[PDB]
Amino acid sequence: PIPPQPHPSGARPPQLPRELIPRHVAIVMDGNGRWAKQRGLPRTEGHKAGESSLFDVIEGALELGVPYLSAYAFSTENWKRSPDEVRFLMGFNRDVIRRRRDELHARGVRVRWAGRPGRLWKSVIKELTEAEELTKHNTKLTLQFCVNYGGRAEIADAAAALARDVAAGRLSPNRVTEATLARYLYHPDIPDVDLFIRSSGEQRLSNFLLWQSSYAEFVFLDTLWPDFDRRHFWQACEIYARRD
Amino acid sequence: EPIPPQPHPSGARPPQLPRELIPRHVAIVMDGNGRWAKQRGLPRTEGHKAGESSLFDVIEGALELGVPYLSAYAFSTENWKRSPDEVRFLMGFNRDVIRRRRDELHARGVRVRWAGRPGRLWKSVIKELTEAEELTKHNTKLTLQFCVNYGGRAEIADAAAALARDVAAGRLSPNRVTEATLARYLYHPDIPDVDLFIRSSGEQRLSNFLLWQSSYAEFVFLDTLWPDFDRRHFWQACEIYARR
Repeated sequence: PIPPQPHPSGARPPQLPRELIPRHVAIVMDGNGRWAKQRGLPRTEGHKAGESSLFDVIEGALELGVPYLSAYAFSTENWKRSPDEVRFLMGFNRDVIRRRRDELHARGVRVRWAGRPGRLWKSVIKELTEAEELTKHNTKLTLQFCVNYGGRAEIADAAAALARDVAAGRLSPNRVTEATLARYLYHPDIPDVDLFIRSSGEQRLSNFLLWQSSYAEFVFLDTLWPDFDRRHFWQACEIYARRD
Repeated sequence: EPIPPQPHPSGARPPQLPRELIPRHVAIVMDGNGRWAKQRGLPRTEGHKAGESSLFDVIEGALELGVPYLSAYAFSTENWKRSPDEVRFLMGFNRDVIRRRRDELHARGVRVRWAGRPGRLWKSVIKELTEAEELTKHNTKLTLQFCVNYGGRAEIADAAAALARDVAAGRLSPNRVTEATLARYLYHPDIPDVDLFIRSSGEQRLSNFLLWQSSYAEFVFLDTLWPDFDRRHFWQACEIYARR
């Protein structure tokens, strides 16, 4: 695997005991809009900046040795936004995956798409699907790239799939437990969230890896997502460690 | 005709908030009983005893302000941090509290709903909870979801299990399983989403409480240890919620 490029600031990963480094970090990447309003830029420029944020945080995860990183790329809540914002976000998240696919393959990043095909463009589904196939043998970092995703939707899809196995006689209805339902999540081999980072001031789960975040530590930072990089990730990991 | 709540000794009055900004459902984790006892050189069990007065004062605060739904995490099934003796005490205690307070609650128009599993709960605990439910079942001023032997994942798994029984019996199609379907099989489907999730102590976690229902909830993390917590802290949390 090609090593991560270090930060322009020359900041280095904190020396933490391996036992206190979170195995799975989840990030809600919010404030792309708010950031643009504050700098008199259009909302689209916030999202553009957010691309570099994610890719820096991925470097931070590789440097520190965090093996699972989940990113809330496109929430089903986005369907409530304007047609023009949704058109931009589809085209953007597609173009980001197409542009950065090869960089991720090289650094040993396994891309897992979590979410529903639903009303996504077929071009978005295609890029995500291909990125999954290309990277499916990598093991250095798993990026759970959550596109058209909701935590309730994932649990409902798990219950639906469980229900099909019950109907077909493959599973008894009296053997339906937490562990049973967990087997039917989108990516059951991905473990629980240890650290849930919410970039901005808004102190909410927002329907993200709901089942998986039940016992997670929450870290609420003030940094809008376009100003977020590996140093804010590292700070959140340090806060996590000090909580032991 | 419900008897009104007793006002606070301090003579503190509920904040004047627009009805639209008062949370419909508040969920509370009651943390710091142990720490509070340690500070006063008392055994951990005395903190829990003190917490009773905290819960009852917060209920008065909910009635004064007009919050119709209040959920309390009285007893988690996963007491993995606690000693066998403290767990044994907490089963008996939550039973004794519901016995001692059911009539006060009946009088103030509080409907008690038990959320949790009969599981390994003593028959005596189930009895007191069940009788409190029956006594109060026509009240409507406040719903107290008293969560005893409860976990968020357990409730979702039990929902999926009940859904699975209906599928096995041919009462329900497995391709008709959606968020709304699964939500009908929760312990109390008529109790709405959590608007405000209050965690009394510094520990910033869901701790597996009303997981499905807290998907879009606002989290408010206070510093107050639970025995020092009363309607004024509840009201502060509702003010923080409104100012959002």
